[PDB]
Amino acid sequence: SNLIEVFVDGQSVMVEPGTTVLQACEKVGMQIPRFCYHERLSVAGNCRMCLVEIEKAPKVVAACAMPVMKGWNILTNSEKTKKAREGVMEFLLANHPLDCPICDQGGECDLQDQSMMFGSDRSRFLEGKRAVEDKNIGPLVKTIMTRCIQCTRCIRFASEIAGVDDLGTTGRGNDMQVGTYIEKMFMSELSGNIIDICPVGALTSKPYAFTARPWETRKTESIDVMDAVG
Amino acid sequence: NTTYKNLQHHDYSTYTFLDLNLDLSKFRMPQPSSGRESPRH
Amino acid sequence: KVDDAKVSPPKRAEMKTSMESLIHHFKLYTEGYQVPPGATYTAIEAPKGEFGVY
Amino acid sequence: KTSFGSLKDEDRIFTNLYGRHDWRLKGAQSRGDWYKTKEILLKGPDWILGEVKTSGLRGRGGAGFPTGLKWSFMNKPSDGRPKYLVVNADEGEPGTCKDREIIRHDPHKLVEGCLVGGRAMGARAAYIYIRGEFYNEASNLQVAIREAYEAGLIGKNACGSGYDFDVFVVRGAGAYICGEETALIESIEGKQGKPRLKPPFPADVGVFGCPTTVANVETVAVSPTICRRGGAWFASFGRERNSGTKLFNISGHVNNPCTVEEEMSVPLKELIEKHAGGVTGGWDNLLAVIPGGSSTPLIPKSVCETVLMDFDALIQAQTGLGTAAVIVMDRSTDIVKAIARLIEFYKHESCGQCTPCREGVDWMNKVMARFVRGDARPAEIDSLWEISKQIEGHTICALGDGAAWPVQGLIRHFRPELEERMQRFAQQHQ
Amino acid sequence: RFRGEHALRRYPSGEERCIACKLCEAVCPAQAITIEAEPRADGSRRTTRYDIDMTKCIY
Amino acid sequence: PLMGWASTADPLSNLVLTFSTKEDAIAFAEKNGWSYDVEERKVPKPKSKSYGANFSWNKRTRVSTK
Amino acid sequence: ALFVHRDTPKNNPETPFDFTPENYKRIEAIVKNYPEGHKAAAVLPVLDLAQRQNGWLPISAMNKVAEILQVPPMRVYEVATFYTMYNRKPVGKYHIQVCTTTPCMLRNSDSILEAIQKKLGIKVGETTPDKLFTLIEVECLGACVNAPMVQINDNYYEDLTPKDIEEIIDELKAGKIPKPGPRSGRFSCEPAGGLTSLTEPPKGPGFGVQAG
Ligand SMILES: Cc1cc2nc3c(=O)[nH]c(=O)nc-3n(C[C@H](O)[C@H](O)[C@H](O)COP(=O)(O)O)c2cc1C
Ligand code: SF4
Ligand code: SF4
Ligand code: SF4
Ligand code: SF4
Ligand code: SF4
Ligand code: FES
Ligand code: FES
Repeated sequence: SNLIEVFVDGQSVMVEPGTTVLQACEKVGMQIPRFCYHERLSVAGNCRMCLVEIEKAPKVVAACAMPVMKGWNILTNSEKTKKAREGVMEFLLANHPLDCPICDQGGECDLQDQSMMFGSDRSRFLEGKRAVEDKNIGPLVKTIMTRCIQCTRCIRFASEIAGVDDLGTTGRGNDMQVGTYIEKMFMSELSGNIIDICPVGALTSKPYAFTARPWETRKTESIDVMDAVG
Repeated sequence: NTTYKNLQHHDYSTYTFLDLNLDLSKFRMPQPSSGRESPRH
Repeated sequence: KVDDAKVSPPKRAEMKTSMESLIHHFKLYTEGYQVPPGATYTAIEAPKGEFGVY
Repeated sequence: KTSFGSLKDEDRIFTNLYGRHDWRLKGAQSRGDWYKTKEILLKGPDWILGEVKTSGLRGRGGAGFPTGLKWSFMNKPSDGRPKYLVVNADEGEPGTCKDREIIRHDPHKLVEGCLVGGRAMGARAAYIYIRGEFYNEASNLQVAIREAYEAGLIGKNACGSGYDFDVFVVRGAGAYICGEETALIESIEGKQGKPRLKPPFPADVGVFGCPTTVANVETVAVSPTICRRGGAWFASFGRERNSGTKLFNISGHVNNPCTVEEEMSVPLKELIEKHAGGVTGGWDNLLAVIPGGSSTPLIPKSVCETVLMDFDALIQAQTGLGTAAVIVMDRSTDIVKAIARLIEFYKHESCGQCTPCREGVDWMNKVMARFVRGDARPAEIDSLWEISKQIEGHTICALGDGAAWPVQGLIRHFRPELEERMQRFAQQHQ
Repeated sequence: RFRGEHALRRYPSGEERCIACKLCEAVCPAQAITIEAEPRADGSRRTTRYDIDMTKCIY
Repeated sequence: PLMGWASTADPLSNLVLTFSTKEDAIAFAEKNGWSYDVEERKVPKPKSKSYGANFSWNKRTRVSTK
Repeated sequence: ALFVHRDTPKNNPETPFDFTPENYKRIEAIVKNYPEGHKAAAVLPVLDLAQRQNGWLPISAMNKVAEILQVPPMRVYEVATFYTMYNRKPVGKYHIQVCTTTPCMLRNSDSILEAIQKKLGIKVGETTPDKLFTLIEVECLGACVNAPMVQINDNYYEDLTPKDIEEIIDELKAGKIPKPGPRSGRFSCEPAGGLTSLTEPPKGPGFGVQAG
């Protein structure tokens, strides 16, 4: 009754039809590394880190938005799977400059954890590393658009859930700037909920900005107050 | 025959395309609709 | 040192001109390199005897 | 079969390369267009599909996928949502011109081709996406559609038959990437030109949410003559799989570069010296050959002495065959400068969805600039081999692979010239 | 390469060399490094408190 | 007040215990005397989102910007 | 090159900008070609209508297009930043485009660049000290079959040489427009050798065609 067989590392599992490869691999416990995907946002194919080699298909296919035909064998630990991941991590670290001390999301970046646990060790490419003039989104959200990896996660959240429609891609090639063309404040509801969506340290909180880092501070359960939602 | 039977486009000015679009707009099937007229109406 | 930027931090010139050097430097001095789950014993010949670490 | 083939007249595909009789619905009717095609449309469109799949019409536009299997995928059972035919006419891959001359001289054969294609798959309208650079010939195509609707044989109750069908023109705005499969579709959607992911197919979800298809100018232009001419006798032109004619054009570097219709099987030496003037400096002067527009690795002299112009021999020569640039470049110039110019082109025209083509075209731009100035050690040329092994098969569209391949052409064939350029700059540094 | 005084540095005709990145606290094995950081109205990030226990320093 | 540190009368605040399953947490907390608050565990809720279902013909889910 | 707005008034809405009701009838034809339901897809033809109305576009043009096509304007800012036709800087009347990538540079485009330079006077990428001579070099226009090519406003020019370039610039100063085709004879894209192509006026539908 609506079941599809996928073989993840030889282990068979039945999956509801119409889902993705990534939901099956997370169902059996594997975390395929990802940037552009998020469970509350519609899928794009930008960030490319989701690659995985299905057997007998020589193109390594994206797994963030792969529909599930019947009877797969999905190998997350083959050779060219690892080579594709090392390659994409080798490409991302060019146009993202050295700021990991003065960054605000140093302790909980995504590039850093995935560059340890999946990436390379010795880079290439001597010159390069373009720079972008900073933006002024609003006085509640501090914005440096040089650390932006153009992951295209903020724009989909804006245009779907926020609907304020003041974020856009501009340009082509290496020169793709994410932001407002027209020098206008993005001051609305849930404008503060972009600083945790932005998976690199390019969008952060204004009054918190340069105080602490995610290892000294300790976590504690608490409740949303001043609201009825909780 | 070895003569350029074009050059009818010798002097098509920059509004001739849009005037011709107006010229060819009629006698046309009604461009089918689907529910809403826009996703934000 | 070793041929691996996931164990020892790289040296100064590459740290000042890379990206991966700064990333591995930063995470290697906050978190530290991960160690696979396992129980080992060894003991070497200290001059006092078998200095064992488990 | 055939003894390697050559040119033949009155079995040519389209008339009026330049300056023939007139430009008129009646002139095309006298030449052989618009001829009794209601009986073509009412014999049964599934017979047209069988005719296409039997004739072996190879697909064009830099893909090489067969036309017949694709349009057999284009026979979905009809829903309330209609189906659209989209004729691409964007003119990319420098060394380009395959359809400019056609769309200026005889657009009526394109109109009848998209009419036959729209009746073939149950489609309802043909959107013709022209590159925006082409105001003159676009207005000529507009006057062609004007005269077609003024004769009234297409439109509604078309060809005297109860089957309505319309033909529209949407202009481009200047991009290589609009010519692709699905960035085309979102360029029609009003969004900025960016492709979509391939396992959700444009034959399934397409123009705004209707199943549609996309074809080249040449395949749609030959498509009425496939119906009204001999099945498998069109396939008498060339080898077994790759069959029919193709517009082999020398655009570039000979005496008087130009365009000719030829068969599939044709010797490249005959193509060069017998159809476009002569070689500048003789056959000994030429350095190398590119086929395939510009999305194809180069071909040296010793390979092209024997390897004739065919798809199977070029894929076994690690190359893909396309249109209009089947050309030589001379020994007197810097092919390193030419390839770096091509990489600057692929930087200037590319979107930035996939991080691989963006970052890799950045690296290859800076590295090929440093190779024109000779500013490296051969670890870097092997590094360029590494990056072109990693970009290949990691993107959405084909522009990433098309940017990866000229690096592999340069490395696989002109290695010692790179070594000597680097040694020249080594002596300049030393 | 002796390890002595615990002195700071400053740029050539420039500013404080520390940018308050807490790595010295993250590697201080008796946690003598205590950092509390604040920025200023200029734009460049800074500190408030940078303290060392000379008891807990172990060199 | 001499430095600006954080001094506390909390010996036990630095403890944390890493367990495999909830049953042994219950058993260990009942064994070692002190009371305990069991808060429950919430799974990532499986949602059905896909590409061609996001870019349809008539549905209002249409990103209009990518 | 400066892909943020950066006002500099004579911009900075509301700039005075409006069309003709005749152009509104053109707009009704343009959104009559498209199917209803996805009405907002005419941003590119409407904005190109604005570009051929006013040769450069201000931001109030984009706001007017947002008024007509009832969408939030950020889509229009995306499209205006994306493509290459929409010259968002204020430039002059006539517009020189020197195309040069792969055949064009090896067919002596540098002599063409030097000819445009030492006759016009101003450096590449810039403009002139009036309107009507804005020079850019560009990538492939499509018409690869001949010399490194010149596009002026909806006009192609092939088979170049510096004396014909001086002719073209002199005729732009005199205002007279040249032909819409190449030079060196050959009224279309021709084999300039010995008629290697088809020669004879063809038969037509008369001979044996398979049931047609
Ligand atoms: C990178 C790229 C560039 C393309 N350039 C062109 C082009 O210049 N002209 C064209 O008509 N089609 C072009 N196409 C589309 C091809 O014709 C492709 O085959 C098309 O999607 C389907 O056409 P077919 O019916 O020949 O298979 C291009 C496709 C890609 C992926
Ligand atoms: S976003 Fe990540 S990689 Fe970039 S500076 Fe911040 S911590 Fe470093
Ligand atoms: S600003 Fe952040 S969320 Fe938006 S594209 Fe850049 S990295 Fe992604
Ligand atoms: S390969 Fe480059 S040009 Fe093609 S879709 Fe990806 S980002 Fe765009
Ligand atoms: S916080 Fe510590 S490690 Fe970082 S710059 Fe300051 S003194 Fe150096
Ligand atoms: S104990 Fe002393 S030398 Fe060691 S890290 Fe701490 S402050 Fe530095
Ligand atoms: S997860 Fe981002 S590309 Fe598939
Ligand atoms: S490259 Fe100059 S016309 Fe195509």
